[PDB]
Amino acid sequence: LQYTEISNISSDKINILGRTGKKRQPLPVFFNGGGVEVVVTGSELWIDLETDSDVNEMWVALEINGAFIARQMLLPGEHSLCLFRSMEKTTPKRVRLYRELQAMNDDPKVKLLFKGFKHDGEFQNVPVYSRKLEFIGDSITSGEGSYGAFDDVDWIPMYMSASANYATMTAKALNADYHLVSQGGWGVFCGWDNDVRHNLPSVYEKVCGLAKGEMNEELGAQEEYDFASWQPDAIIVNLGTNDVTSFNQPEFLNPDDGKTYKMRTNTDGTRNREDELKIVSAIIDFLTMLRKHNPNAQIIWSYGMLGSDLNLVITEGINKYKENAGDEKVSFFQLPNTTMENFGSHMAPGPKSHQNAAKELVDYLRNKLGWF
Amino acid sequence: LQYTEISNISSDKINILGRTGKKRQPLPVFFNGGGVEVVVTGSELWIDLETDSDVNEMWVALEINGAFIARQMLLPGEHSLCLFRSMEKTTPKRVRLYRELQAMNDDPKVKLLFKGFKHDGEFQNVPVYSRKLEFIGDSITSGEGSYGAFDDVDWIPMYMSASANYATMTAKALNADYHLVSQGGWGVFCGWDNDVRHNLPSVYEKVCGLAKGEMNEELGAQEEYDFASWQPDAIIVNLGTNDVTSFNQPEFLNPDDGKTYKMRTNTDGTRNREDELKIVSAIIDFLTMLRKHNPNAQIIWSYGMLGSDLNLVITEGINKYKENAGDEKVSFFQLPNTTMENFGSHMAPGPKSHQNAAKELVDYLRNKLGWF
Amino acid sequence: VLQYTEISNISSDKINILGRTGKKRQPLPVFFNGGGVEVVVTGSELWIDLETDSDVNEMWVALEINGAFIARQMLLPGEHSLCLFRSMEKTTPKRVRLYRELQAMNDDPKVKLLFKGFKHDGEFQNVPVYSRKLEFIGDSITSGEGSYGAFDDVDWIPMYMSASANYATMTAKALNADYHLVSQGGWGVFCGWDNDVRHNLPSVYEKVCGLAKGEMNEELGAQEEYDFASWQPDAIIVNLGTNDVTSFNQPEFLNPDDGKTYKMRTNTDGTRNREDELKIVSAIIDFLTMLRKHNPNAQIIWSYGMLGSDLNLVITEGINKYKENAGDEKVSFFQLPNTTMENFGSHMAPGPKSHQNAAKELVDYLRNKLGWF
Amino acid sequence: VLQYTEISNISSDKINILGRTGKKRQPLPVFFNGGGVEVVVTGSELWIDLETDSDVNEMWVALEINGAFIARQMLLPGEHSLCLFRSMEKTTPKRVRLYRELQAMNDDPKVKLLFKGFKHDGEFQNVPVYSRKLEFIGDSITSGEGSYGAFDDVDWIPMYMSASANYATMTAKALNADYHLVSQGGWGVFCGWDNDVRHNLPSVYEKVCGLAKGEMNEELGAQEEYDFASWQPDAIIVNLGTNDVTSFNQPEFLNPDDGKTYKMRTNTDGTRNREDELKIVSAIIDFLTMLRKHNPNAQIIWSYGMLGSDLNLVITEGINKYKENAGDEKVSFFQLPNTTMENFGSHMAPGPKSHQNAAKELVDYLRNKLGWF
Ligand SMILES: [Cl-]
Repeated sequence: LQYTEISNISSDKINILGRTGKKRQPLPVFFNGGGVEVVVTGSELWIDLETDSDVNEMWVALEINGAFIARQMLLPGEHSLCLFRSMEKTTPKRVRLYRELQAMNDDPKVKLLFKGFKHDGEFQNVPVYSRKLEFIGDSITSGEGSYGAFDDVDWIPMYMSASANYATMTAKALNADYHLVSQGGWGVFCGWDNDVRHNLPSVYEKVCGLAKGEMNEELGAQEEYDFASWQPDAIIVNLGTNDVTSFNQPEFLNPDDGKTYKMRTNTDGTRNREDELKIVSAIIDFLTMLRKHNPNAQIIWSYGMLGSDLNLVITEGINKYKENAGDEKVSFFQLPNTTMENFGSHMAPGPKSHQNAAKELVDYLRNKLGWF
Repeated sequence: LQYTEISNISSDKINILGRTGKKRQPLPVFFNGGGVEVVVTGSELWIDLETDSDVNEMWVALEINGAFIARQMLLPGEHSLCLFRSMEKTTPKRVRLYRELQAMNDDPKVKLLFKGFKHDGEFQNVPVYSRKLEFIGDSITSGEGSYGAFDDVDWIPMYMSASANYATMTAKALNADYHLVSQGGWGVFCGWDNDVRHNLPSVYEKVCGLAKGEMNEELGAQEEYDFASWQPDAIIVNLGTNDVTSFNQPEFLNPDDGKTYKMRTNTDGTRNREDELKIVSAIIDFLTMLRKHNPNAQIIWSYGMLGSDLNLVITEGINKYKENAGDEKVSFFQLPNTTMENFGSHMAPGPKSHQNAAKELVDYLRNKLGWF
Repeated sequence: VLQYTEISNISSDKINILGRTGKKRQPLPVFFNGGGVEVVVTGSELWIDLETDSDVNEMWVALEINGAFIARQMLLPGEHSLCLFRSMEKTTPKRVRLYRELQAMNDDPKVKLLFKGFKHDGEFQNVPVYSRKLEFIGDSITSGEGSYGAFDDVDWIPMYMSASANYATMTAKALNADYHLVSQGGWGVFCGWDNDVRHNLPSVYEKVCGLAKGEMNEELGAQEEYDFASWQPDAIIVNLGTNDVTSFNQPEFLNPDDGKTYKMRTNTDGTRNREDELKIVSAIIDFLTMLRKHNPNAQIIWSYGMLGSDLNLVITEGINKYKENAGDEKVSFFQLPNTTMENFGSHMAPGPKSHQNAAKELVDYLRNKLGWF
Repeated sequence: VLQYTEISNISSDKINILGRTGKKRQPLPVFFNGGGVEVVVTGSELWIDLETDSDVNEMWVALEINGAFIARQMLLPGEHSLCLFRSMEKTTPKRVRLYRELQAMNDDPKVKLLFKGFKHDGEFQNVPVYSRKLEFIGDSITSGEGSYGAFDDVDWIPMYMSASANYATMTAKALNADYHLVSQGGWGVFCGWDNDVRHNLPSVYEKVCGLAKGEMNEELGAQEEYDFASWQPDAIIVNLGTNDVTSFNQPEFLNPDDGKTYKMRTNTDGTRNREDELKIVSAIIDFLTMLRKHNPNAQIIWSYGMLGSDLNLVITEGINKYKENAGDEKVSFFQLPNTTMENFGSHMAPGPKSHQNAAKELVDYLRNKLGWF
């Protein structure tokens, strides 16, 4: 078995999935859905990697020739994972290994690093994905609930995935490279619990803004992301579910400034209009940010897998943004709602809901981008 | 066989479906989906009715105990249609006979009048539908393309229906009374061919604004509708498809004022903003009209079965209206797009597309109105 | 104005007659469910002139244009001119299929449907040539009894029967095949559901329409022997056995024709009397012999299971014993999917979804069996 | 501190052992695909200590928590401590099922999987009592070969086989039933797909695990006769015949054990040699006798058709001949739905959707046959 470091595979012979920064060796795998794809001959292939964690252990999934093969947790330390063995030596196999767990904002210990491969065969040219999609979202885009029984409720890694996920289903159907940028419970303006700090726009611009602390800083997570190096055809923004929820949740005491925050509902039962306007402003500002870093991308706000109540607030944001900016490449697309037969665990979208949403999103993108 | 005129069946023993005016005997059936439901014992039931037409003949459909049984054309004259025969005399049968064809704005001859029933059994109490839904739309709500082969293109009655139609599927699922108000090719502001006269708001307030001419005037179609007599829980507005289309269609020379009308697109390929604003205004004005006549209804703009490109212009209208009016009972719900496997005739939604849209709309209404 | 063309004056190239026909050409008697005509015509307008008669059991028909369901209606006794299409674009051809929704009625000597001619402003064009041909033999499932109507409906009347929503015509359509339907609700391979030994399909198989009886039907030519040589199917689908199974759990039957009572017995533990099972086995062997005699080259396929699969072993016993003796390598068994609680129509019979499921599995089978990809 | 509890030290009411077991209790050998253990435990954390060995064909396991698929992975030789869950809410019980994905391997004396015990901070609670019991006997279909992997994949290796995506475990799960899987890819009721006459399921049925050979397996207790009285199924599902039919189209086999060549012959007209069919018929009769001997009360259901139905008449001939000769009223035939082009997995075998479809039909059948509504 030859050993080849990940950074010593020429670009035509590896697809790196997910946002990368300056660190090439070993390769930090920052986001859910991030990882590597290679095409190799030979009988045997191993990946050498390193992980660390405490409460939230790492999970990875494996696909060979586009088909789901394996999924498992990895506990802290050095690992040598066998990706395949005893295979016919002359046949090339396409191998994709990716992270199942989202980046963890409040967990500075959790990491996954790819070092290299042990192999008896040769690396071949990988498929080239000219089509690129970025997905920005909350627990739905982290695939929380995509595994696990209906009544399971523990907030732990085994229930989250990129392997059963509307975003990766969509990218696969369209033969597209994809980036996932997501955080469970977070909104465009505030988290479901009224936590104003927990908004996606605040972490969007760094390599991985959701990877904090000195270790992640050494990994290059807190540097500004090189947007010019990876420009998506479309940016799918699945946010708002948590912003809606906050209106019905208790006030949040912010330990960083001592102030309390609450999205208010009137004695009328209706949402406080000033508070809706905070979401609208957050949407205008985030769309501005997205456009600044992605000059040519079609921005598509795609929302509805867990209710559609923020439809009008979202489109108010898009409309006000596009008028002021003269931006003709921002759209709204409603995703299908998760029904009783289609829930996974955590009262979240199950695999069938993810599938339903992907079918509709793929149809929309085929027509919008002319990807027939 | 006893004869009972339609107006001589007590209200607890008949459900009249669709908008009615001053004329009660015989009963004019102005709209698609309009007609009657009774429940009768006996071996045999006939309905006596009158129809007239020229180019566009009448079509009706029959359902017994909720199940589709028959569909046929009716040519001009008096008819006696046998609804059932040779049945067990003691068992009650629920019988629903309704019009498959939309009102025809440009056809003053077409009509359908229900006179009475011939029956050996007795009329029983009918189901009571406290739930009420109004649907306002274009050819989709007229069910154009719901029947016929994929490649059929002739613009004739046989391809239209209430029998295979998302609106009636939705009402049936929710145990609701329904009214359909629809016209193929028409928009909220203009027809697909830029015909500014062809807008639904212009015909909304009359008993049947789309039934014009001397004969229809005698039927009471051009009198103002008594909205207080039938107040819906929700109003589903499926308009905009034809408004978007007009942007890519040649100018329209209006014979009523000699002026030409054209929804313009820039050399940019983008829609003329001033013309978009005309649609926004028409939407604001129409929502005002809807609220005036329906003070308590949840108004739900439901659009997307044939593309969703007007999503933002529609929601701009809804948002500006609701801000100025202080109206908290207006919503937007995007319907699923018709995909290649789901077209009917005329490149319009087939039965499967209607089914998919109904599934999503029913789910939406259950949550919105608390109809679990 | 519209031209009038008598049905018998349309050249064989410009009309497809669906279903078994006999000596009578003008007017054309339509004997069986799924029977009728297909033409392809230009013009704006098309009518069919026909005659029907009936008493308790009124005629039903259904109309398909360019392969799509359009209409379905009752027809009461007398002369009719039915408008099939109107106000259409004159230059474009339309394929028009009008067929009978109601089975032949064994006990009813009055019910009939006769096609006389077409009124048309356009021209008849050449019709599809169906080299593929399928015969379906069965009971109420093949009569599509329950394919229309609500779950709780029980009245044994015509409106609930169809060829328009029917696994057999679904199968024929998917495969681009001409089809013949020969069916009778409640009948078995050996006896009816009610133990009536007279109500068996093989007994009526050989005549033009053995199920059309009495003097009126005799003059229409129904009781003459059918000319099997004129229409040879690639496969014969035999959906029988459901009623034979049921008879074991039904009261004895007094036969008014011989005064004998007949009863398929169950043993005290609840299983079928073996000797009575053997009677069904014999009936199957004999029917397979009859089928092979009139159809020397057809693939015979016993297709059963839409309302339970309990007779599986008895059916295959009949097929195996028949085949071993005859050296017939063109007889097969294929199990159809059972109707589940979500897929019943009226009369607790297969609804449209069950018919669809069965047709899907049957179409797959036939493609592989016959080389019809 | 996590408690360690040896598997043999858990009271029988607090553990469900899935799959055939023999004399060896500590550690527990898991012989068959679908075999493993189920416990219900509180606590934040659970590990299983196990040992595996293998050469060419490495072990695969799958994990389900509260009836839901969670994980699947290979296991290379040695002792392992596999964490089944962690960081969970301490007071809530979790049902945990860990089972073997890989079939018994007839020609591989090294491959094994032994369960040693659990590490746990919580307590074992009483497990579900499965009164319902189903045995499945079959070939690669019952081994779930092709249930994972891409369409064009052909390598005959463990990663493509499963009990996690398998019509048998799907059926058992839907019916709240304990299950035993006894299967071997390529094997028939009479001979292997390659005419190998030694490769037949009946020859390995009677031992604890006849497919676990060699000294290592002999020590694990695999070659002792199975204690059938200790686990009596309500029904035995026999999915065999696919490889028997295939052999007719395959080259002759030189048997290295006796020096003779074996060939199921096909006639020049293209049909199967009858004498050779009769060998399958006899094999079926003998096997049903074997099944009845060790399972005097079980409903035996031959369930066949996921990869073609060409042997159905030969199978039912075997069943009918057995049934009449023995007076056995509790043997049935049920045809499973064929895998279509959209539903293939790897190896041109049934993919997950086909397994699902087959389970749907089989579950309906079993609900009706056994009264499990
Ligand atoms: Cl259609």
